[PDB]
Amino acid sequence: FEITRPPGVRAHVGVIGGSGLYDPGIVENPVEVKVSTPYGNPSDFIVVGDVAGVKVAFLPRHGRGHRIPPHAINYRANIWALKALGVKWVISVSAVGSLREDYRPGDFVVPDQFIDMTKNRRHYTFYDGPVTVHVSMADPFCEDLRQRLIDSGRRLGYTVHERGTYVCIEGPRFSTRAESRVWKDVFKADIIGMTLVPEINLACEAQLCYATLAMVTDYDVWADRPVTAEEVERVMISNVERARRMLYDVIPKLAGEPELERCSCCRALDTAAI
Amino acid sequence: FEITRPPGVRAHVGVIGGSGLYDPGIVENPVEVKVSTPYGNPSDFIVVGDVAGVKVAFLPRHGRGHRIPPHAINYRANIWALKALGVKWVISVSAVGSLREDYRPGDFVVPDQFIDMTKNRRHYTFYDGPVTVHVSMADPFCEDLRQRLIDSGRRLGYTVHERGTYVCIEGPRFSTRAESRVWKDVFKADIIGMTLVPEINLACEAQLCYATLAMVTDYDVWADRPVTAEEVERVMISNVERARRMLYDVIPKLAGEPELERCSCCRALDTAAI
Amino acid sequence: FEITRPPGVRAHVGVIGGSGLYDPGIVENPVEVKVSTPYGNPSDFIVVGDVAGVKVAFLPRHGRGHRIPPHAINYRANIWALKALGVKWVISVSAVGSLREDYRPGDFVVPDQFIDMTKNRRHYTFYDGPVTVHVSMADPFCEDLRQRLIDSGRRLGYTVHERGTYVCIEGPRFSTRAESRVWKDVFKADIIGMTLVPEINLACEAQLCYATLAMVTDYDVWADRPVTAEEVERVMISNVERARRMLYDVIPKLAGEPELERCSCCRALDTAAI
Ligand SMILES: CSC[C@H]1O[C@@H](n2cnc3c(N)ncnc32)[C@H](O)[C@@H]1O
Ligand SMILES: CSC[C@H]1O[C@@H](n2cnc3c(N)ncnc32)[C@H](O)[C@@H]1O
Ligand SMILES: CSC[C@H]1O[C@@H](n2cnc3c(N)ncnc32)[C@H](O)[C@@H]1O
Repeated sequence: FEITRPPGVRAHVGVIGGSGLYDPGIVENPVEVKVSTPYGNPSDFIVVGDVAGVKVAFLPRHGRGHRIPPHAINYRANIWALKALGVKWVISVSAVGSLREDYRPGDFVVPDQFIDMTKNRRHYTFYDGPVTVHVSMADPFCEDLRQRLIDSGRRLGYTVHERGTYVCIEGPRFSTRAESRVWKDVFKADIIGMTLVPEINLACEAQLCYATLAMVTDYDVWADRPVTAEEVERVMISNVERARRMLYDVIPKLAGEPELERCSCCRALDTAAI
Repeated sequence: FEITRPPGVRAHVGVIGGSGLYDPGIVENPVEVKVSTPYGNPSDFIVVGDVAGVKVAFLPRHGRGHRIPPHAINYRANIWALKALGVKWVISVSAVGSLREDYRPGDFVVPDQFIDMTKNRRHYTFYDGPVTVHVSMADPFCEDLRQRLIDSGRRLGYTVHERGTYVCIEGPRFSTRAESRVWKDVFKADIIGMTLVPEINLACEAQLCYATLAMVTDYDVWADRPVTAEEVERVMISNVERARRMLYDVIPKLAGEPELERCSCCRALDTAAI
Repeated sequence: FEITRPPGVRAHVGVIGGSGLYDPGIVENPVEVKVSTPYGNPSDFIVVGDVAGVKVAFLPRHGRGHRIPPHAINYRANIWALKALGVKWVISVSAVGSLREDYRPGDFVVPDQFIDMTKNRRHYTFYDGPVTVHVSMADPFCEDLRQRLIDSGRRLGYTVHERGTYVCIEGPRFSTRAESRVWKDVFKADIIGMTLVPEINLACEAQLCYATLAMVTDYDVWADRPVTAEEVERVMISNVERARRMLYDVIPKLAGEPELERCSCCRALDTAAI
């Protein structure tokens, strides 16, 4: 079934850019690639090129120009396409709100947990039968990659919070005050966004080593002015150079393979399929 | 694209009637209007007429005869149609359950917050791309209208609770005891219903001044007999005259425009669109 | 509309088998039956036969061979088909995780409450209009049947926990640690599974006496190794003989009708329809 145009393209690391991150810059020797999927179009062309001898595939989850809101993303096509290229590692870069004073706008967070409060994403899996698949996601992120992101941040002198629970909401509207109080005071979540689920579910089912590098862009409803879309975008674009510096530091060190014992999803299917 | 039959019809105030409220009574000079929408049919004909020189559009959200349950309402068509008529203010009248002893059957509530626990409403926005829109809904109701409803209630001698958090559930079944304990004791919500979301989301995106006048019809699972549909309908029909008296008091005072500084959604799109 | 092949088949008790329970064994005089529904195919053929003079209909909710995951089950077709055969009682057998130390793998639980945390089941009711139906589900299980299951377990010498709140999650992935902490410590649920909703909703709307016999197969994320699909299936298959012994004990005593005063859904429609 699988066809790419141009043919024969492969990559080792995938980067899924979120808010503010619509192009890479600069993969060398870039090529725009069309990757067939059983689910139709990924968000945009995938750009494949080289970073210090490592082949990287970049996909803007919202499309170039931020054309696709969180609820309308073809998550299945995006992850299928990256898997079809041969990627082993996936770095997601995302904008998040903070539910705690000490996670400040401009700080990075490398989450370790999530809570799914989405509702309208239509498909939360690749496996609709006849092989029933129930992956374990107790520890949903790839720890090998998490630790490499934290190390890079520290080496560059950036603040990187080493843990966090991400509450994923449906959107596109932001939370009410009453909702935000539930997330913060009842669920004791740390950060909030709209795009993690079902991206992470699908990455795990695909046996990828996936981790999120989140940038705090706002304090949700808790600052004297509530979050707006314009604020999020401005803070992300202001800080995108720091995100790029982290990526160009991390990627050369991903030439090898994830360590199985620090990659919860890397053999996910072995015990998950009935 | 926009066509009405008859042509040329406009209105200033919209009223969305809930349980028990299927006709107005009596807009003068009433006309039934068909309003084209990109989403198909609204719940029913919209009835447009005059109340003390203010043009009012009435829409029964469940259709005449209560034909459309909460999960099957074409929320996008309903709000598009009201916007297309030129309305600035939208009064929703709704039946709710109470999660607290002091919010008693027969009392009105003018909520200020909500928590969305729906799942199956299919579209929670008008904006699916390519313009991505994330409206702020920290304070989701229009405060100008809330205060006018409270003032009218007080002037008429009715009990009107001046705040409340509405938990919106999916339905159509009512809550289990275990669910109701979560709403009451964990989320600390005050009232419960099925129709607020995504109606309110869409109204905000449409830059309307929307507020809910809720009538408590029951105590959910917490009275010696649990809520039934027959009970809700009976209590609403018993009290509909009081709701009508409030409307005929409020509407003449809506001849002007919402105050921007007391209308959180009136310029929602200015900072929400990417 | 209603056609069966072969024609004329009727049954009194339905059994909906979950994980590990794909065939009965041994209804005498078994026949595989096709039952037309307005919703298309049930999960598999329904097998009808006799158990000590009581006519029983068995339906594997996942299909033979566990071909259909929880989110892909045609719940409406399954319950319509059982109702069309004339069943009055429905015993569901299900695998669940435990959120409490004392509900141990191998123990049975007869839940009394549930919390619905699903999102993607598409239809949560039979009633989409023009008759609006809102069933009361404060006490969602049929108490007559619950008590008969508990009595059978005790008579056979098995551990059967006499109450429990079932949290139904969407899946197919298992919960994260952060999610499981919400279920356990915030919602104070006892057991967790994926298939109860909307099966139970539909059974109640169909005026069936429905109860769940759950078998604890795992402790979710809380044991030194998190739950896997292979573990659940193995524990269920190891214990399926005990589930069969309970069924063959209970079924002969269901020759009569549910007691109305101990069957919350048996006249559900009387007060639910508008
Ligand atoms: C560009 S504005 C929209 C983006 O903001 C992200 N995000 C940032 N702050 C928040 C917040 N407070 N709540 C929800 N999502 C947020 C979401 O993942 C979404 O794609
Ligand atoms: C006419 S019965 C159905 C209506 O009852 C309203 N409602 C009243 N009481 C409750 C309650 N306790 N829980 C949920 N919705 C309720 C819902 O919004 C729905 O449209
Ligand atoms: C055969 S593995 C999948 C089945 O496990 C059941 N189940 C058992 N343990 C759990 C658990 N911890 N969480 C969710 N569902 C579970 C679900 O209802 C599902 O159909």
